[PDB]
Amino acid sequence: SQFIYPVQQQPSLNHFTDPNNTTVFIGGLSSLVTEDELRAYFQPFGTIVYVKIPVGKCCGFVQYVDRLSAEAAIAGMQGFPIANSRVRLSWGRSAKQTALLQQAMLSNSQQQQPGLQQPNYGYIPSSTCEASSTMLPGCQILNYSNPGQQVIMQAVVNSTNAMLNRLEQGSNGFM
Amino acid sequence: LENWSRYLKFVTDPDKEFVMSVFDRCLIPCHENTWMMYIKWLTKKNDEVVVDIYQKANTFLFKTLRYDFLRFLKRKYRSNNTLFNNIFNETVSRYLKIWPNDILLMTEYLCMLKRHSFKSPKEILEKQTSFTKILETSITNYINNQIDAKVHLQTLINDKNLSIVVVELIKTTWLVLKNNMQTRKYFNLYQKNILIKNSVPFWLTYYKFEKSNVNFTKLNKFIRELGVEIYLPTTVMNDILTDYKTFYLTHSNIVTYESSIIDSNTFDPILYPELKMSNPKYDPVDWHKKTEWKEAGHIGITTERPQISNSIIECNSGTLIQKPISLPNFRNLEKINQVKINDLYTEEFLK
Amino acid sequence: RDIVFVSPQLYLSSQEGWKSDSAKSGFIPILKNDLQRFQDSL
Amino acid sequence: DKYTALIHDENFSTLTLNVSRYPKSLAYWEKLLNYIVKASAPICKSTEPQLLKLIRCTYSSMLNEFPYLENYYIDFALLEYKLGNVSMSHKIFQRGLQAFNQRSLLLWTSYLKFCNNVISHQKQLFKKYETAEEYVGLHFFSGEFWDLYLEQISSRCTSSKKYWNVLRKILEIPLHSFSKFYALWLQRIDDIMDLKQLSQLTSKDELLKKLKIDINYSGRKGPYLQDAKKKLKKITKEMYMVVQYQVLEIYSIFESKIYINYYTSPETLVSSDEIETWIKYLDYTITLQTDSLTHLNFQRALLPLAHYDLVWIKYSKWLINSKNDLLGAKNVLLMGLKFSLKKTEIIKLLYSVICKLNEYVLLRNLLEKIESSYSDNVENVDDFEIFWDYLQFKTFCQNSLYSSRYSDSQSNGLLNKELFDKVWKRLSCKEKKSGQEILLNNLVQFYSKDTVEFVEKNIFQKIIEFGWEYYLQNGMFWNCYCRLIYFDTSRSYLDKRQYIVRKIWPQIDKKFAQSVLPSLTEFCESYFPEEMDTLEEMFTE
Amino acid sequence: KVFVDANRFDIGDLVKASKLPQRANESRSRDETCESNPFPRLNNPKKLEPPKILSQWSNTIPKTSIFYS
Amino acid sequence: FDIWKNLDRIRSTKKFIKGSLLILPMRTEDKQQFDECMDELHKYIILRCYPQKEGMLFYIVLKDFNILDSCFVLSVLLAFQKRLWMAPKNINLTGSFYLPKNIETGSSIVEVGFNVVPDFQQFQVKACHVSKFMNELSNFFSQVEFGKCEANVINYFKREYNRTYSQISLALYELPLIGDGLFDIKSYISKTRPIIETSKAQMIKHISEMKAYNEI
Repeated sequence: SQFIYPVQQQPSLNHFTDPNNTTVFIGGLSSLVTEDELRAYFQPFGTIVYVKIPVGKCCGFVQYVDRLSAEAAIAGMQGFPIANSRVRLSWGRSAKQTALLQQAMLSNSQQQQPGLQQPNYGYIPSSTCEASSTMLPGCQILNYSNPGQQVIMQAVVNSTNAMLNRLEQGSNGFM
Repeated sequence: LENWSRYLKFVTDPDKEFVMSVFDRCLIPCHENTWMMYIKWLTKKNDEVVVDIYQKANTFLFKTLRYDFLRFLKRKYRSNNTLFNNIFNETVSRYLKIWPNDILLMTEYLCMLKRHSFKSPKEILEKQTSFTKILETSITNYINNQIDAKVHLQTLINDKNLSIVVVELIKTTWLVLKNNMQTRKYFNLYQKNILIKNSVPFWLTYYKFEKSNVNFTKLNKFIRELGVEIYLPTTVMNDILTDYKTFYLTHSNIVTYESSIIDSNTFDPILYPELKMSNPKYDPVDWHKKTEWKEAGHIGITTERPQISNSIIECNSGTLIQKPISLPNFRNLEKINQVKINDLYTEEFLK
Repeated sequence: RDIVFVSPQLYLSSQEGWKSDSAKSGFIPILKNDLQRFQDSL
Repeated sequence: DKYTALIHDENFSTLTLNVSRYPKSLAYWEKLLNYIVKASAPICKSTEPQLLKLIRCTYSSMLNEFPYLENYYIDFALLEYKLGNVSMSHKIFQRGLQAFNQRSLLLWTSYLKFCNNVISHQKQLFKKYETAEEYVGLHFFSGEFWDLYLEQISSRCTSSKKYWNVLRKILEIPLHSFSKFYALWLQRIDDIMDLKQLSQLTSKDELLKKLKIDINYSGRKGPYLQDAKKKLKKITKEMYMVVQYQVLEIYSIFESKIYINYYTSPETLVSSDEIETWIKYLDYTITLQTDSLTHLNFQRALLPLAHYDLVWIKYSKWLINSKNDLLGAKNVLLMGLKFSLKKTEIIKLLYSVICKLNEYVLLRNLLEKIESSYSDNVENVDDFEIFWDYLQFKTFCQNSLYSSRYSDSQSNGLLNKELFDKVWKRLSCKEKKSGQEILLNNLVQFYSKDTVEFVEKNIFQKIIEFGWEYYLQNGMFWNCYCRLIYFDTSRSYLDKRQYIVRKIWPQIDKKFAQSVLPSLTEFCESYFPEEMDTLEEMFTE
Repeated sequence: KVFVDANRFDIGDLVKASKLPQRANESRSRDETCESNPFPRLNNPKKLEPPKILSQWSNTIPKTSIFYS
Repeated sequence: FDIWKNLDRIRSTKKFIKGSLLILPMRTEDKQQFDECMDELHKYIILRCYPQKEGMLFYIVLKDFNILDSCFVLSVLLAFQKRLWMAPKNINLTGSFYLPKNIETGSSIVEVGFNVVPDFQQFQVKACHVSKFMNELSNFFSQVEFGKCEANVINYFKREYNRTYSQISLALYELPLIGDGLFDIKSYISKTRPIIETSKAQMIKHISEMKAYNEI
């Protein structure tokens, strides 16, 4: 007939396509910065899986748990000079895949990470957690938590307690 | 490792020095948790040999065990001075290379320093003024790069470290004497340099200090240039803003709010920390060439979205019946399936 | 007509006029019985 | 008699009690519905007027209880229509549209398909479509609305000129079923043959200057018209390219991951990947700046998202930031206080927005409404953030009213003797109520002279003489106590030292090494070392 | 009740009466409530259908979509 | 600093409207002082004040005015509303005013996108000072033109406004009972409970797959 459903092609799987990569990459990172203060930069935009820093260069990985957290991060921190001059943000491919990439550079020759499954109904994105059920829509009953990391349920009391202790110790180090 | 765990648990069941020798043999096959548990068993036995074992472990190692060794060694501290020189050399070995820049443990050093070095009221006066001398000469020293035979003054430096030293300098100047001026001279001296401006605890003691000087106008000049000139962590930024909102409401009224409302264009000090909780790159105040429109929504890629100039979508039907319609002008038209990326990751990191 | 119109938000907020026979805006219908429900909330 | 027969049936009474106990349980109210109408007759004017008033008031309580129900707007308006009373049915759909702030397409298409059959007066009837068109025309799945409008404007007008306007208006808009309208308009280009109605296609002058066709032409006009038609098909190619790229983008990024559009029943939950799509789609439309589309998409996402307080806060922070009305954000923010089950964040943001608005009498009235809402006793609520934000802005408005009680100290901050009893009753709980410490950090930050003496004497000395166990034995109380003292403008360093040892002594002296030693030690280590020596010498004994 | 075509009350009695005589040999109605389908994304619905396109201009689409399924 | 002087100033600067109308809601918690001043205004100088009953909702409607007579009044009232708070030439006016949307019109006062109120296109005023606000107001009311709607429309507005804010009072009174009594919790948990259990299982299986994909 006149009307056909569209047929479009598949792009290469690199680290921009196929939205599931939630490993934000920072470049132009200074030597001052390392493994704790990047996590202190990129925590409020969402729950962090990890932050990892090859010492031998000016790079850095964080991994959020959602794409929205990553996208808000990339919108938030491009050209945001941390501790010294500018940073430059794009999606890392991150970990062991990168080792496979360097090996494939050696052999002169890609895996989507698992984003999620289906629904959950239990999780609400960019929900930060700090360190009696009544499940409700507003209660946002599930939340990741990483200091092993687990899936815990619940308040913002705890985040306020944590920020008051963090500011009391914010004068001195312990950071 | 499971066999060594069974031997260690069997040793936990039960002379003692032989079991510790076997634990050291298993540690030679190994690792950090074994040394920590060995130190725990040595503390159960009950000191100097445990200090020797801890120094051997720090030679053997990795942050947690040695940092806990410093913290635990400062718990047995009031016994003598030999342990002070011991921790001192352990520390300097850790500042030097093994943990190079590392905010956490320098203030642990200076708290260890002031205890031994300084311990009547006019004597406590001249005592603590000399303690301000010993830090401010050090800061002028690093600005002049002329480090003397003073192993404190050698440690103080290490690139993210000057931060804590000027923090505790301004801290002991203001808190002790009610100096209140030479503090402000130090704030103005230290606002200008670069290594000290993007530091967390400097601006955080600036924050607590300006709270003590309850004047809000300096606080609002502080908040307004926070995200765009002061360049801080955003956990720390969010925390300063929410605490500023709380502090504002617990210490203000209407008439200084409305006065502190800047006229027509800018922020307002209740709404502005609340709008700007996140989004540090924010400014209160040409279309469709900016980077946010090219990268819109699909945020992966700078693409060139074809759009129609003289598109009438916002207009009604009636105002569209008024004049007969002019033809569509086409913008970019040709960068269909044309897809451009910074590729910043592959280029910088992999190459 | 032996039915009275009743809101629980106004009752549990203890605002006056939580029952009215004359269908103001958003009151739920309840019969003249009224007391089993009055007991149900507490 | 069937009215009273409905009354005396016990099924209606039991189910009525079930429902009136529970408003926002939809599934109870659905059985209430189904019982009333299905237990009633085939509904005509012959039915008893008491029963008809019952169905009208039943749906009126329904519709004003769950205002985002499209289908029950249609069900009340059509069931009310079948009786007659057309004017009331107009009032009903207009009440529905006013509840959807005149958006969301389903009420529009059904009101309008209804309105074809009712309203007769052409200028006005097309004016009603026009008011509909500027609100919900740009909507992405709005194809049925336009198809309705195009078939209609084909039916009533005689000149095709009004129809060509709308065809040229369609194809600019990124519809989902754009392609039906391009097929209609390509067919329409193919039919035109007299070559003088390219004037009524588009403006004569811009047809000359941009596209090079004369309408006045003294030639054979066969190949000239065929070249004209084939030349116009290139312009419609490029328009179809632009809008096809836009719609294939909208589809492949966003609508392929949106499954639920329709607001079921605030019990029901929405998937995380679904939210993940919605917030990006909200973000996406912000960049387009076509304001009708983004009003529509915020209101449109607000259907199945209705009350999660993600989308409402997203709206308000959108309007304050980009569009800068700054009062519309207050308005929508009220309208989502009107339902969003976690009201905490929206009440705090609502406070802040209205403090920017300088409607302070609104603020004070809202805060006394939160008094009367908890019916007194705001300290006894379990979640602490409502009492928190409540307490802050209540202090702000309060000490902006009554102040200058403390001389040379002023601030009047959080220290009304009434407000003192409020914060004391929050504080005198002893671990039954959570977040007790957090008040003290804002008390301890007060400062200088009269009032560290007051707040020390008033709060802290009363704490020391009584000593609630859980409230004495945390480290943070001792911490904050020495903190409030150690930061004053009214004294030297040495009385601070004498009084910090005087404060560390009297109430600990006892076990507490798991508890006040770690926090108090980090205070002591923080601000000196010398009494940390003597501190450890005390706790060691 | 509303889109299932003769439960609408307005056109509703038509489609029962407009039903033809069924002399030769060989509905989701009002009973449906909220608690019939509690959670629609448990039991998988089909996705939103991909929009239709003129085959005359089917060759001029964006080749190679971003973000493969 | 003077209201009448600025009123004369744009009596000189700018050289009625057929069916003119302005509705303006006020909120002054001190009812008596507001009476003491609004009665003073009416004794100084069409502007009907309609009550509804702290929280004194006093409507000020303007009908058939010559422009200046609006330019006088609104200013005073907005300058009245801040005057309670600051110190009973300095700090400006902010607030609102409403017009009936039956208008063709052809920076410091703006058409509010999203009114709550049916059919009254809320016009908010920004934080411009007295003289500038007066000039912008007079310029804008030189720009507007109404069609008649009369219908005792404030009776309609006083219905609708109180309806909206009584409904906001309803949600505020829902604040204690969120969930626990306003909808059935046990019949709710009975369907939401295994689903959230499955979701917690989905997420922990997911985090384990992330640990596998992340490590090695």
